[PDB]
Amino acid sequence: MENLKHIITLGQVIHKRCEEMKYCKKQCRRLGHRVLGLIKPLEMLQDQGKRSVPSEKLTTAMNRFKAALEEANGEIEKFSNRSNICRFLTASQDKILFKDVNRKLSDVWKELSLLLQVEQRMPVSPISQGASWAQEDQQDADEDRRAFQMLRRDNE
Repeated sequence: MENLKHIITLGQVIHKRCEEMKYCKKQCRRLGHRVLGLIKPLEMLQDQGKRSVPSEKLTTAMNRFKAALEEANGEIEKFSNRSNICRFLTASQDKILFKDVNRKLSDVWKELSLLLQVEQRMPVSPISQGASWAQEDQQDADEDRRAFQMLRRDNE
């Protein structure tokens, strides 16, 4: 459907433009990991034929997801300068670029996968669930923000 297709479009574009980040590699890979694991299932469901009957839950679910991906799109478009990333990073108390934004991706996905497997009966989770993603961003962006500032590893 329309709003769902906007999530899919945002997703593929997000992954694509995110791959310009030579700094914040693991957060670029983690954003890519999530986004691809999100869009591909719902694409294959849209492909086989997604039933035209969006409940209050399904409307809000696709709107929350779209909006979350709209945030992610705006962030990488703003992170088109890696020097700009470092400018906010050296002041950023959290060690995650997409802390807020990608937290929305985590929440709306876990809630999606729930309402899907319960009422739609559709057990879409080619990854885990989406709740454990709090630990994912924690450890991986801890390492990668540290790997931004202390990047001597990829220097001979």
